[PDB]
Amino acid sequence: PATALNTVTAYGDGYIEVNQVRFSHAIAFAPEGPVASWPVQRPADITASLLQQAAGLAAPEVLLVGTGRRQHLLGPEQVRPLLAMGVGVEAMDTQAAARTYNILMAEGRRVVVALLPD
Repeated sequence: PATALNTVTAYGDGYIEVNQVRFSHAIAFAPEGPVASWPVQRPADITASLLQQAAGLAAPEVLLVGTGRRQHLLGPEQVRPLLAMGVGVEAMDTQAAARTYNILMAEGRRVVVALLPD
């Protein structure tokens, strides 16, 4: 029916609050579904394999990637498979990723977000 959507509630130094619950480990999620844990810890150990599993939960317009405190450029070997699927990815510091997610979500776009906290 009218399923409630996942919403980034607050952002903090060292945490993202989703649906009023704090997370201090990396997570990934779409508007619908659970807020899943994402096996990453440094923008350095981010792999296309990891990006696809995050996006792999529901085909999505954009995969937002929060690389933590500051933006971290993702390379061709990270991002190509996804484009190979017409999925566009955007890396940016985490507080912006979270905030950009709420927006893309509010205007009803098919969006997934992956975030490394702190």
